[PDB]
Amino acid sequence: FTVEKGIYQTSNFRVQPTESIVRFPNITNLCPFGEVFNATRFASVYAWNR
Amino acid sequence: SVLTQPPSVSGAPGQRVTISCTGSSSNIGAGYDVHWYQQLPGTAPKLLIYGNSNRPSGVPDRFSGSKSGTSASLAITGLQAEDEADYYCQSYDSSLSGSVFGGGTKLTVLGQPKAAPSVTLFPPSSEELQANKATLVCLISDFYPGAVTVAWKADSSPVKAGVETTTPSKQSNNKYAASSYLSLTPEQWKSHRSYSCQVTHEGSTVEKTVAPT
Ligand SMILES: *[C@@H]1O[C@H](CO)[C@@H](O)[C@H](O)[C@H]1NC(C)=O
Repeated sequence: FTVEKGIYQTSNFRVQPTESIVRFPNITNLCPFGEVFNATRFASVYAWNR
Repeated sequence: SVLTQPPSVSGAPGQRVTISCTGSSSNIGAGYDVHWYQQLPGTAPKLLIYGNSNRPSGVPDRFSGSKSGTSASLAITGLQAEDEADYYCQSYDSSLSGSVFGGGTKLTVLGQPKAAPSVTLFPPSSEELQANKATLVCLISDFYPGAVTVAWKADSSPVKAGVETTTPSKQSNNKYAASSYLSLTPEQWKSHRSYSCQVTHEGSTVEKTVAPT
């Protein structure tokens, strides 16, 4: 209950981060799929492109 | 193009012969059915099996069609005397917006024994000299099989221009015959001392020569 003059270490200071970033790449690759819609002509409803 | 097939397959007369067809995920692996056809060299192809589940009329039950996911397979039991044709894969392609066929597989092992060839060399006649051309013919007849190489020489250097070889055809007595022409001109026909054709069959080389003068 009695403290004399001097320096004293009580606890430690920790800076806890508040946000997290886990993004590994800048962008992912693609596959050719726009030709399904970007086409010269389409198919009918009795025989459609799958 | 989008469908690839093996060039040839080997088999035995009495075992199971199975062909494998591989395409893409948009034509065969999407869910479309496959159709197999036989391309006989000389007759129009006909329908063998459609959908790999039904049997058309006039088709034997020895042909079996299955679809193992993205790849389709055809299996046969026993090699008869009519399987000397080509097998193709036919399936609807969404990318091509139509039907695309396969490559084709040839079904043969060996049916050609050896024989003794005989050649004949005939110089051009008198009426051929005034046509401003010289057709040198060296006929080959009575040989088996029909795989003969033709080489032309003028006793000083081989001739690599105008050399031709026709395919051999079956004779009356199950042999083969062929001919080889050589396009030349009568201007240099008389200058050269002699002309000849040289052929080689299974190591047997024979030579016949003619003299224009
Ligand atoms: C189709 O083409 C247009 C213009 O060429 C383009 O803007 C678009 O990204 C392409 N793809 C799709 C899925 O629309």
